[PDB]
Amino acid sequence: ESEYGAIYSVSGPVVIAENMIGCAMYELVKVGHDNLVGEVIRIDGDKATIQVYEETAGLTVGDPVLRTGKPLSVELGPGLMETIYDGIQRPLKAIKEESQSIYIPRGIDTPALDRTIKWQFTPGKFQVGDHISGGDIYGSVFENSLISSHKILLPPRSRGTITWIAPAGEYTLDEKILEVEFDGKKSDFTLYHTWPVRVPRPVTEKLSADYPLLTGQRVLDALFPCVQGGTTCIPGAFGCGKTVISQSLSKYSNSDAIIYVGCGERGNEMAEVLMEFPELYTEMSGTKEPIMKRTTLVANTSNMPVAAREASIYTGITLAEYFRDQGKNVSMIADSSSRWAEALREISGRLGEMPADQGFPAYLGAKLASFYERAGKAVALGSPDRTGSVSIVAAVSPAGGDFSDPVTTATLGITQVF
Amino acid sequence: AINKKAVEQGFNVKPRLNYNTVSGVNGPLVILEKVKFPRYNEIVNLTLPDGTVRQGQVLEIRGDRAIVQVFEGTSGIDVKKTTVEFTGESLRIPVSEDMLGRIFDGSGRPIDNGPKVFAEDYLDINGSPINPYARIYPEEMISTGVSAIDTMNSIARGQKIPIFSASGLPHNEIAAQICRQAGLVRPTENFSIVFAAMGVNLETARFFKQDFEENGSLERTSLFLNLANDPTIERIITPRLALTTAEYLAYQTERHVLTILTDMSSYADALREVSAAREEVPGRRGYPGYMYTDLSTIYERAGRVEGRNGSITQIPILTMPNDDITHPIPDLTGYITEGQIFVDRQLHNKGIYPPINVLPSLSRLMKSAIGEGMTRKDHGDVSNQLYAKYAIGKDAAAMKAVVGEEALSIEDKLSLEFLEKFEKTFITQGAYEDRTVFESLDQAWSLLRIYPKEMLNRISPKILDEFYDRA
Amino acid sequence: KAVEQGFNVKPRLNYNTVSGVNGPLVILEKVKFPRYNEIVNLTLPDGTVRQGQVLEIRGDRAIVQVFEGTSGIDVKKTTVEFTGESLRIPVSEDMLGRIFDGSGRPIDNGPKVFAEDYLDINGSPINPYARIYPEEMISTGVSAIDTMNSIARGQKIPIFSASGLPHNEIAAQICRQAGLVRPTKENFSIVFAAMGVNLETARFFKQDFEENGSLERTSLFLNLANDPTIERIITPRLA
Amino acid sequence: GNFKSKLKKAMLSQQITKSTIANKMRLKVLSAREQSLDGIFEETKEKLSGIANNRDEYKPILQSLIVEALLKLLEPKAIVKALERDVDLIESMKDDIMREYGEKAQRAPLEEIVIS
Amino acid sequence: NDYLNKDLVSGGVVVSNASDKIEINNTLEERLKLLSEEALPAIRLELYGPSKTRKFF
Ligand SMILES: Nc1ncnc2c1ncn2[C@@H]1O[C@H](COP(=O)(O)OP(=O)(O)O)[C@@H](O)[C@H]1O
Ligand SMILES: [Mg+2]
Repeated sequence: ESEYGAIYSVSGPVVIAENMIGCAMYELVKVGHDNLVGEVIRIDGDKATIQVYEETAGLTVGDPVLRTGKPLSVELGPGLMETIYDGIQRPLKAIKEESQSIYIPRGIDTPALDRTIKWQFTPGKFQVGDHISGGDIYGSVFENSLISSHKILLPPRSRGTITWIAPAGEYTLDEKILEVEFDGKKSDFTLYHTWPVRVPRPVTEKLSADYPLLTGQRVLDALFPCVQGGTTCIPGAFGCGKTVISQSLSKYSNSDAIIYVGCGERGNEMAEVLMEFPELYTEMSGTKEPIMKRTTLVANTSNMPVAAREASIYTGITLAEYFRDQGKNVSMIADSSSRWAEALREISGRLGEMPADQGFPAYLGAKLASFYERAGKAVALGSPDRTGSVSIVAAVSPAGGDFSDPVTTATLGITQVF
Repeated sequence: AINKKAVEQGFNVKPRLNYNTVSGVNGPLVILEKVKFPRYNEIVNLTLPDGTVRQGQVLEIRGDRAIVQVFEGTSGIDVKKTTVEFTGESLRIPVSEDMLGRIFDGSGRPIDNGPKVFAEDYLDINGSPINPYARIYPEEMISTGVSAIDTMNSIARGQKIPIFSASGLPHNEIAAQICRQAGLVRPTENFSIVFAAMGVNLETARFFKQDFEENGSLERTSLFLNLANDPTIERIITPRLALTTAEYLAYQTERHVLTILTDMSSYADALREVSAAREEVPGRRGYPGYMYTDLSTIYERAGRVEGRNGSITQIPILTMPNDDITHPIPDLTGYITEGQIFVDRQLHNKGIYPPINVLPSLSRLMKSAIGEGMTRKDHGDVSNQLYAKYAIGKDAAAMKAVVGEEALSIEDKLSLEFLEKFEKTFITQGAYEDRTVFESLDQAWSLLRIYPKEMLNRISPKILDEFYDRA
Repeated sequence: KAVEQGFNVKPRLNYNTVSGVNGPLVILEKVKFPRYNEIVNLTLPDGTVRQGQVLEIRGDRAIVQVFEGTSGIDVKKTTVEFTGESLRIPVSEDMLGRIFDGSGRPIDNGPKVFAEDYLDINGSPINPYARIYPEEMISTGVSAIDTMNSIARGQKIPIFSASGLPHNEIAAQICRQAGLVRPTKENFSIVFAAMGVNLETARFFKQDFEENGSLERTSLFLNLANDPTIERIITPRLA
Repeated sequence: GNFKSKLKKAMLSQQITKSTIANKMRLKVLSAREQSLDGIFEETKEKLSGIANNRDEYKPILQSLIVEALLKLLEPKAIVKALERDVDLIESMKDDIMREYGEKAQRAPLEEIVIS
Repeated sequence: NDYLNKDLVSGGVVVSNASDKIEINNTLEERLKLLSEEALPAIRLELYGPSKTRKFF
């Protein structure tokens, strides 16, 4: 009850809720009787403006709004590869079995990672009584033949001495795997942890990227090469090949993992990825194995809730960063970032904010620059020492095919490959 | 079985609140005050002083205030005596298999002089986004009969591919031809046609009705007719009443639906009108900034789904203002849709029919629908080579415009010959001529035989051995 | 001395009367004698402290721009303490050879600055009568500048560039080769502020200062593209 | 050309090592100065604790602090959080605090003081 | 005192707020008019039974 405000206004994706004293900016809330996920983006006395990541049709004035007290976060652990999510880290396959429908039910709460699967956990170099800091690899699970050792990292910003560590065996995600005491208070850690999507995951050191990202395209490899840990943009009109370049890079690049974000783009593009990747094989591990085994998809189709587009992007990069923390070279494909900018523009319009160039919010360029700064080659936070990289490859969809678009102008200012 | 018994809870009476509390009328929009628990996307019935009932959609709710867009207009509505009844639901359409062979207003009211649709269900016209995991990638090629489409812009069943045209071009004839001759390249029956008309002139409606009636497909066609003189805002729901019908026929009745959405440009005009009433920050050339998402909610209602043997193939028809493909309507449509058939005014003036310019055209699902086991193994190479040679011929014609014919190379003259023969033989087809994709790929090789085999650099050497000399 | 007035304790009012948060701005409602341009410290529910600048005052209402962003701020448990001064930076000649945030916090793992003074970051416009007209040419080494666009010591001349263009290399070359055409009888000290730059841009500048031995003469104020945006409004004034 | 570039890189490595050693020495001096200052402040903290533990010498200071805070607030009614050691000492001086605030603020005496 | 039209109303009430600007026409005729439209799919199922061509819902 104390955490329950009431809907006051609803307009498109934007819901203003009243009696919301105690809500924090960019805090996650559950709007309505279906518990639609949303984030607070404005506080005005007791009234909080919320961007809802689901369809708001049918929301009534007076409906309950729960304050979760947490930001938007992703669950990180075994069970991310071969999975397709929806933008707020919901498994679309699961949604399909539970809902038993061809649509995505409104406000459906399903765990990000499968709590039924049992993972073959094997401990690490750390033993009871040792000191463990954030990012330390204290175990490893066998996720699939391609990700043969999914390393269990202590969550960042966690410390203490290992009071208890589980033995080798099969554990579900909810089973306790570690227990660490810091100041007499003992913290229980499992095979997975949550991380906010709007705070980049820490690294020990960001390194200079010097190894090529071999996309398999002669023109890109030869004339305009990208490096592992680099940032690229692909501006073009419709029918130019932004989605085919992205998918070719996903299929054939030398990256150990792929995070493909279908941000505000065709559902059919996600259907063909799901159909084709299981039939394409890679030799990075030394044996033929489907590339789907080392790819994750984050799909927010163009007709899915617009406000979720941003979430999807922030989800994708976070997942990418997570895998970079394991010493892998990840490429995260944002197809398209112009759709995320358009979602921000729509939310800004519903908010009555002063428009910047071409109607976009004045904070768009800063958001893009911050998002692209999350790419790079880095030394993981904990021990043992391991180096990873995140390469962001972003398709830009300039309005009318004109590279004077504000999104293209900001991205070309940010990225290193054009 | 007893699945349909879930229809229960339809036996329930829900009294409705009547509000004599209109506060203002601003164009398409009417403001209601003192509303009790307003519901965001609700549908309301405004009874006017003269007794006629219009419908409106709650666009915004704020405390006790509700903003309603009235589809049939706000002329004749007055702050003083108009009443508004709140139904407590979103706009729904009554759906049954009996909608086929019926003609409805742009708002869904039958205009056959027939009965109301005896509903088998009430479906929310906004529908829901299909789960991307639940989709099937379209790979079954539909033979449209047109060689400009079937050889080079191969349409797959379940594809959403508009026709980009202009005011005077024969896009209606091309769409009617496709509806008349469409069918699988490898069949294993007929398409059910759902036709939505937004702001079309009476001539277009008469033409399409006559063409469906002659072809015998009216018995399985459902028409939603909003005319050029019908309410403008109503056009915002006409494509959703149609698609909601298609989704019912395709995904719940296992039919294969071909959806024609004529003049999406008038839909965009109505969207711009509503945006202007809303006092919104207009987008490029005045259209709303959210027009991309609004169009996506229409175009993305197509394709195939797992475990269901129906499909929806959309063919929106889209008039380009000033023939400009960079206009927001065609530009956004091309970013949302899986290809475009480009009807060209320059080809139309030159007497060619169908005046389809293949260079600005695309079929994003052709790369998967064509090939060895699906069409013939020459198809993808023969289309790529045709595109390359057609572009070279256009360049050579432009060059000839300056330096004259005498200065052209041998390859440029071969490309000019190819250009004329390609446009006046392969592109040109009868308004009632249907060509098999194997007949069109035999016409393509004859054009490609104008050139030495060593100039066909885009056709793989194994395909050029098997099919170049063939004869 | 003047520094002797620093031996004074001035308690601060801690308000806890935040009434709105929209973007960079926090509105605080029941201030007692709000002061224009004053710096305030917002303690968040999490406990982290951020800094803000009073952009406007009206009776008991104050509008504060938070340099580090307003994420995580709520109206209930967020407190705001009013310092009573504007934004002052500590300044010693030991700043040379050091690296700081866009807010002036050391990031070289060294200690805070042992101030010789706290100088308002807004400075004061120089008396136009006290100004000298610059006439000492600086050999930048670059013929396109020295021979056709010759820079005088004391001149303000930016580099109008665009993206994908080598404006960082040109500026580094200028800093590397700059000197008087006719020396008076010493190397420039360098103050480098970076606003919203990449990590590799900052790394390039820092390592090129390493290579030429000019880093001991350099104070860097690095606000990178992953740092708060509003903090860029103070970075160039602190530098 | 490659040889010349690599020799230049070696020279730059040498120079950078020299510069880094110098920078670490400078930071060592600065950190020693900072630690000296921190020791001074730690001794001051210990002395302040000692003075606060002397009740007779601590009472005037506590009254002055309370009156100063009240003069900054200028509220008719106030609350005072204090160490549980001082609650009894503060209770015996509420009237003095009220009168002193009234005179020093040239305003009517403080209406009410709660002790949290 | 504005009694309902007996030719059109067989029972029930029309309730309204004090100012008379918000009404609920809870009459038997109005309730039946509603049921005739929200209950149409159920009536069709009761009368003509399940449809043959519909496989999903
Ligand atoms: N590299 C390529 N090789 C072959 N065909 C391509 C290539 N890129 C694009 N195409 C063709 O053009 C179509 C349009 O490309 P697409 O990736 O959808 O572009 P965009 O994302 O810019 O709209 C593809 O579906 C395919 O038929
Ligand atoms: Mg794309």
